[PDB]
Amino acid sequence: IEKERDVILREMQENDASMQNVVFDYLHATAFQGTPLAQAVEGPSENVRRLSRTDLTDYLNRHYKAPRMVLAAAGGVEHQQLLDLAQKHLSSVSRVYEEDAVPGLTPCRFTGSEIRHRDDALPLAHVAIAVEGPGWANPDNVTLQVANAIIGHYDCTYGG
Amino acid sequence: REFGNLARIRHVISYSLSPFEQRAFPSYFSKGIPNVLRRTRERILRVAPPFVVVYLIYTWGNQEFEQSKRKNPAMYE
Repeated sequence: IEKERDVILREMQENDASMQNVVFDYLHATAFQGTPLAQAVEGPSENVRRLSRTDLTDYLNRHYKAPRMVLAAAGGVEHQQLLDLAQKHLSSVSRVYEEDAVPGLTPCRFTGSEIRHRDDALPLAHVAIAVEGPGWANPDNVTLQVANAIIGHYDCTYGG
Repeated sequence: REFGNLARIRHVISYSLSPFEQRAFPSYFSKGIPNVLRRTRERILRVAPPFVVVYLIYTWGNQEFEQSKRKNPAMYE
Protein backbone atom coordinates (compact mmCIF):
# COMPACT_ATOMS: atom_id res chain seq x y z
CA ILE A 1 0.00 0.00 0.00
CA GLU A 2 2.83 2.41 0.85
CA LYS A 3 4.79 1.54 -2.30
CA GLU A 4 1.69 1.98 -4.45
CA ARG A 5 1.03 5.30 -2.69
CA ASP A 6 4.45 6.44 -3.90
CA VAL A 7 3.63 5.03 -7.35
CA ILE A 8 0.24 6.77 -7.57
CA LEU A 9 1.79 10.09 -6.48
CA ARG A 10 4.44 9.71 -9.21
CA GLU A 11 1.77 8.81 -11.77
CA MET A 12 -0.29 11.82 -10.65
CA GLN A 13 2.75 13.97 -11.39
CA GLU A 14 3.07 12.28 -14.79
CA ASN A 15 -0.65 12.79 -15.45
CA ASP A 16 -0.66 16.52 -14.82
CA ALA A 17 2.62 16.66 -16.72
CA SER A 18 0.38 15.81 -19.67
CA MET A 19 -2.01 18.56 -20.64
CA GLN A 20 -5.24 17.24 -22.19
CA ASN A 21 -6.04 15.22 -19.06
CA VAL A 22 -5.80 18.41 -16.98
CA VAL A 23 -8.38 20.11 -19.20
CA PHE A 24 -10.50 16.94 -19.14
CA ASP A 25 -10.61 16.97 -15.33
CA TYR A 26 -11.10 20.76 -15.22
CA LEU A 27 -14.03 20.52 -17.64
CA HIS A 28 -15.66 17.78 -15.57
CA ALA A 29 -15.10 19.79 -12.38
CA THR A 30 -16.60 23.01 -13.74
CA ALA A 31 -19.40 21.07 -15.45
CA PHE A 32 -20.52 18.79 -12.60
CA GLN A 33 -19.43 20.90 -9.62
CA GLY A 34 -21.04 19.92 -6.33
CA THR A 35 -21.69 16.37 -7.57
CA PRO A 36 -19.71 13.09 -7.38
CA LEU A 37 -19.04 13.45 -11.13
CA ALA A 38 -16.67 16.43 -10.71
CA GLN A 39 -14.10 14.57 -8.63
CA ALA A 40 -11.32 12.89 -10.59
CA VAL A 41 -10.67 9.17 -10.93
CA GLU A 42 -7.27 9.29 -9.21
CA GLY A 43 -8.54 11.65 -6.50
CA PRO A 44 -6.61 14.36 -4.67
CA SER A 45 -3.16 14.03 -3.13
CA GLU A 46 -4.47 14.48 0.42
CA ASN A 47 -6.80 11.51 -0.12
CA VAL A 48 -3.83 9.59 -1.56
CA ARG A 49 -1.85 10.24 1.61
CA ARG A 50 -4.66 9.56 4.11
CA LEU A 51 -6.32 6.53 2.48
CA SER A 52 -5.83 3.39 4.57
CA ARG A 53 -6.58 -0.32 4.24
CA THR A 54 -9.94 -0.11 6.05
CA ASP A 55 -11.39 2.31 3.49
CA LEU A 56 -10.10 0.15 0.63
CA THR A 57 -11.75 -2.92 2.17
CA ASP A 58 -14.98 -0.96 2.67
CA TYR A 59 -14.95 0.11 -0.98
CA LEU A 60 -14.18 -3.45 -2.11
CA ASN A 61 -17.00 -4.90 0.00
CA ARG A 62 -19.38 -2.13 -1.10
CA HIS A 63 -18.86 -1.74 -4.86
CA TYR A 64 -17.63 -5.17 -6.08
CA LYS A 65 -21.01 -6.87 -5.88
CA ALA A 66 -22.13 -9.61 -8.24
CA PRO A 67 -25.13 -7.81 -9.89
CA ARG A 68 -22.87 -4.90 -10.95
CA MET A 69 -20.28 -7.08 -12.71
CA VAL A 70 -20.03 -8.40 -16.26
CA LEU A 71 -17.60 -11.15 -17.29
CA ALA A 72 -17.19 -10.42 -21.00
CA ALA A 73 -15.18 -12.64 -23.34
CA ALA A 74 -14.55 -12.17 -27.04
CA GLY A 75 -12.69 -14.01 -29.76
CA GLY A 76 -11.96 -17.72 -29.77
CA VAL A 77 -14.09 -18.35 -26.68
CA GLU A 78 -16.83 -20.98 -26.39
CA HIS A 79 -19.79 -19.73 -24.38
CA GLN A 80 -20.60 -22.93 -22.47
CA GLN A 81 -16.95 -23.32 -21.44
CA LEU A 82 -16.89 -19.70 -20.26
CA LEU A 83 -20.14 -20.26 -18.34
CA ASP A 84 -18.92 -23.38 -16.54
CA LEU A 85 -15.58 -21.71 -15.77
CA ALA A 86 -17.45 -18.77 -14.23
CA GLN A 87 -19.58 -21.26 -12.28
CA LYS A 88 -16.46 -23.06 -11.04
CA HIS A 89 -14.25 -20.10 -10.08
CA LEU A 90 -16.17 -16.83 -10.17
CA SER A 91 -19.50 -17.95 -8.69
CA SER A 92 -20.58 -16.52 -5.31
CA VAL A 93 -18.48 -13.36 -5.28
CA SER A 94 -20.40 -11.65 -2.49
CA ARG A 95 -24.20 -12.07 -3.14
CA VAL A 96 -24.77 -10.06 0.08
CA TYR A 97 -24.49 -6.35 0.83
CA GLU A 98 -23.95 -7.07 4.60
CA GLU A 99 -26.25 -4.13 5.46
CA ASP A 100 -29.28 -4.77 3.16
CA ALA A 101 -28.34 -1.43 1.56
CA VAL A 102 -27.65 -0.96 -2.15
CA PRO A 103 -26.20 2.49 -2.95
CA GLY A 104 -28.00 4.53 -5.58
CA LEU A 105 -26.88 7.03 -8.21
CA THR A 106 -28.45 10.44 -7.77
CA PRO A 107 -28.81 12.67 -10.84
CA CYS A 108 -25.91 15.06 -11.36
CA ARG A 109 -26.62 18.74 -11.96
CA PHE A 110 -24.78 20.32 -14.89
CA THR A 111 -23.87 23.97 -14.31
CA GLY A 112 -22.88 26.27 -17.14
CA SER A 113 -19.54 27.64 -15.99
CA GLU A 114 -15.91 28.27 -16.87
CA ILE A 115 -12.51 27.51 -15.33
CA ARG A 116 -9.37 29.31 -16.51
CA HIS A 117 -5.92 28.05 -15.47
CA ARG A 118 -3.63 30.75 -16.83
CA ASP A 119 0.05 29.74 -16.90
CA ASP A 120 1.85 31.52 -19.73
CA ALA A 121 5.07 29.47 -19.58
CA LEU A 122 3.36 26.65 -21.48
CA PRO A 123 3.87 26.98 -25.26
CA LEU A 124 0.35 25.94 -26.31
CA ALA A 125 -3.16 26.51 -24.98
CA HIS A 126 -5.79 23.79 -24.52
CA VAL A 127 -9.45 24.86 -24.50
CA ALA A 128 -12.43 22.52 -24.13
CA ILE A 129 -16.03 23.73 -24.56
CA ALA A 130 -18.92 21.38 -23.83
CA VAL A 131 -22.65 21.21 -23.13
CA GLU A 132 -24.69 18.59 -21.31
CA GLY A 133 -24.95 15.27 -23.11
CA PRO A 134 -28.06 13.14 -23.42
CA GLY A 135 -26.98 10.01 -21.56
CA TRP A 136 -26.14 6.42 -22.40
CA ALA A 137 -29.63 5.11 -23.18
CA ASN A 138 -30.92 8.24 -24.93
CA PRO A 139 -31.77 7.67 -28.63
CA ASP A 140 -30.27 11.06 -29.60
CA ASN A 141 -26.73 9.78 -28.93
CA VAL A 142 -26.47 8.37 -32.47
CA THR A 143 -27.58 11.69 -33.98
CA LEU A 144 -25.08 13.61 -31.84
CA GLN A 145 -22.35 11.17 -32.93
CA VAL A 146 -23.37 11.90 -36.54
CA ALA A 147 -22.98 15.64 -35.86
CA ASN A 148 -19.61 15.05 -34.20
CA ALA A 149 -18.56 13.04 -37.26
CA ILE A 150 -19.60 15.97 -39.47
CA ILE A 151 -17.51 18.45 -37.46
CA GLY A 152 -14.72 15.99 -36.74
CA HIS A 153 -11.11 16.10 -35.63
CA TYR A 154 -7.77 17.30 -36.96
CA ASP A 155 -4.16 17.69 -35.90
CA CYS A 156 -1.05 19.16 -37.47
CA THR A 157 0.07 15.81 -38.95
CA TYR A 158 -2.96 15.28 -41.22
CA GLY A 159 -2.03 15.19 -44.90
CA GLY A 160 -5.43 16.22 -46.27
CA ARG B 1 -1.92 45.75 -27.52
CA GLU B 2 -4.61 43.10 -28.04
CA PHE B 3 -5.60 40.10 -25.96
CA GLY B 4 -2.82 37.52 -25.95
CA ASN B 5 0.22 39.65 -25.10
CA LEU B 6 -1.07 42.06 -22.46
CA ALA B 7 0.61 40.51 -19.42
CA ARG B 8 2.43 37.40 -18.22
CA ILE B 9 0.18 35.57 -15.74
CA ARG B 10 1.07 32.19 -14.26
CA HIS B 11 -0.60 29.73 -11.86
CA VAL B 12 -3.85 31.74 -11.68
CA ILE B 13 -7.18 29.91 -11.77
CA SER B 14 -10.45 31.77 -12.30
CA TYR B 15 -13.86 30.21 -11.66
CA SER B 16 -17.02 31.77 -13.06
CA LEU B 17 -20.63 30.66 -13.49
CA SER B 18 -23.31 31.48 -16.02
CA PRO B 19 -25.56 34.53 -15.57
CA PHE B 20 -28.58 32.31 -16.20
CA GLU B 21 -27.47 29.93 -13.45
CA GLN B 22 -26.86 32.69 -10.91
CA ARG B 23 -28.91 35.68 -9.73
CA ALA B 24 -28.77 39.31 -10.82
CA PHE B 25 -29.41 40.59 -7.27
CA PRO B 26 -27.83 38.09 -4.85
CA SER B 27 -28.68 39.43 -1.37
CA TYR B 28 -29.07 42.97 -2.67
CA PHE B 29 -30.01 44.43 0.73
CA SER B 30 -28.64 42.14 3.47
CA LYS B 31 -25.16 42.51 1.96
CA GLY B 32 -25.68 45.79 0.09
CA ILE B 33 -26.46 47.85 3.20
CA PRO B 34 -23.34 46.79 5.20
CA ASN B 35 -21.25 47.37 2.07
CA VAL B 36 -22.61 50.87 1.43
CA LEU B 37 -22.21 51.93 5.07
CA ARG B 38 -18.70 50.42 4.97
CA ARG B 39 -17.81 52.59 1.97
CA THR B 40 -19.48 55.66 3.50
CA ARG B 41 -17.57 55.17 6.77
CA GLU B 42 -14.30 54.66 4.89
CA ARG B 43 -14.68 57.79 2.72
CA ILE B 44 -16.85 60.08 4.85
CA LEU B 45 -14.07 61.99 6.66
CA ARG B 46 -12.50 63.34 3.45
CA VAL B 47 -15.58 64.96 1.84
CA ALA B 48 -17.99 65.90 4.63
CA PRO B 49 -15.73 68.45 6.46
CA PRO B 50 -15.03 70.45 3.26
CA PHE B 51 -18.71 70.33 2.30
CA VAL B 52 -19.93 71.41 5.74
CA VAL B 53 -17.45 74.28 5.88
CA VAL B 54 -18.74 75.30 2.43
CA TYR B 55 -22.22 75.33 3.98
CA LEU B 56 -20.96 77.45 6.90
CA ILE B 57 -19.24 79.95 4.58
CA TYR B 58 -22.41 80.12 2.46
CA THR B 59 -24.71 80.85 5.40
CA TRP B 60 -22.24 83.26 7.03
CA GLY B 61 -21.85 85.16 3.76
CA ASN B 62 -25.62 85.39 3.37
CA GLN B 63 -26.03 86.55 6.98
CA GLU B 64 -23.24 89.15 6.70
CA PHE B 65 -24.70 90.33 3.38
CA GLU B 66 -28.12 90.83 4.98
CA GLN B 67 -26.59 92.73 7.92
CA SER B 68 -24.65 94.82 5.39
CA LYS B 69 -27.90 95.78 3.68
CA ARG B 70 -29.40 96.34 7.15
CA LYS B 71 -29.64 99.91 8.43
CA ASN B 72 -26.73 101.35 10.39
CA PRO B 73 -27.92 102.41 13.88
CA ALA B 74 -24.99 104.82 14.20
CA MET B 75 -26.74 107.56 12.20
CA TYR B 76 -29.85 108.32 14.24
CA GLU B 77 -29.33 112.08 14.00
